[PDB]
Amino acid sequence: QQFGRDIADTTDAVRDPQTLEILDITPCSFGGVSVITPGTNTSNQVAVL
Amino acid sequence: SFTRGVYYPDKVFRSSVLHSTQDLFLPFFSNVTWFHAIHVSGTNGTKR
Ligand SMILES: *[C@@H]1O[C@H](CO)[C@@H](O)[C@H](O)[C@H]1NC(C)=O
Repeated sequence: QQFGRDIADTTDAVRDPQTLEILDITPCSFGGVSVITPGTNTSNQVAVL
Repeated sequence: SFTRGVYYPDKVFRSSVLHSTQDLFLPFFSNVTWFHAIHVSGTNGTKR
């Protein structure tokens, strides 16, 4: 087997074509950016999540 | 042929999952030939 797959038919494991070893693949960290604001009418300091 | 002929259709590893593949397969409980090519029968036998 050249590589691997998961339930959703997406790559989850691959073999180095040169050397025979198994390494799993996961997406690098990503997510949403949420801004915590008390309101422009009240202040301008905010916290980002 | 009761239940044989199942082969890996791709070079992808899967585990703890059921995958449906549409590919040339031997039907389950199919009918396969039974060629012998050496029929040793008779009082002294033969090599048909
Ligand atoms: C391919 O080459 C590398 C270095 O040139 C070597 O370490 C590796 O074992 C080779 N792959 C083989 C022999 O399958």
